[PDB]
Amino acid sequence: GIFGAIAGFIENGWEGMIDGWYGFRHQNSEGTGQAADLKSTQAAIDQINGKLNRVIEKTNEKFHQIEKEFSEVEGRIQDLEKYVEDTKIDLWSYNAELLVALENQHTIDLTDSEMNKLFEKTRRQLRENAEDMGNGCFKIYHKCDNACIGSIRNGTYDHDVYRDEALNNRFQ
Amino acid sequence: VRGLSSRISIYWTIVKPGDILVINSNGNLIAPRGYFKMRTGKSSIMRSDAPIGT
Ligand SMILES: *[C@@H]1O[C@H](CO)[C@@H](O)[C@H](O)[C@H]1NC(C)=O
Repeated sequence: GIFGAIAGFIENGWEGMIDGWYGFRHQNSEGTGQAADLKSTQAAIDQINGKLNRVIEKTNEKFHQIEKEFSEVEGRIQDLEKYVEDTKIDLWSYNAELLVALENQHTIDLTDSEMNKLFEKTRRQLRENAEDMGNGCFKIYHKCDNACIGSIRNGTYDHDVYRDEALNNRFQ
Repeated sequence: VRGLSSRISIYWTIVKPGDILVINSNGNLIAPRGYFKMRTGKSSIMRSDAPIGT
């Protein structure tokens, strides 16, 4: 993907994350656990639904048209009728092929984006209290219990509370 | 065909309001007994052996 997160610096996805599309796993003094991030899951899904609504959209309505099957050889005028239909089908076939390929490239890129946005939002929250370990994981340089982890996921983690402790651990 | 060597050829004529139909013949005329109404809309026709369902 164009951001390098999914199938990039995050080695692989999590089959055990069954209640969201993106999320956090943590390790701390009390153990390990997981949680979905709703707002990024919803972002990816909303975009994808936007794209579905545009495509699953009302088919045109046509009634009487030209004929497209013929029981007798007639020559010039039937040549035309066939060429007309064959030309339309090829054009529409091309459109459908291109559409699906563009959308799919964009779908894979936008979901990559969201993963990357969530990571960056997290990196920003932690300030000087953590280092990026390169695989999508943050080493956090202070005691960080389940509530603390919870505040990181809520967006109410106050880095100044932990700053003297983390800076001390980071630089020795 | 069904016993005959003879044929009838079918033709058509559309007469617009205000216009006037005249028919002239000294033989071989297969005459109309009147007219079909013309309408416009979503109507068409299709070739198929698929059965009809409810
Ligand atoms: C999430 O934020 C709420 C509201 O500020 C807070 O009460 C709670 O401690 C946070 N969640 C966790 C698990 O700490």
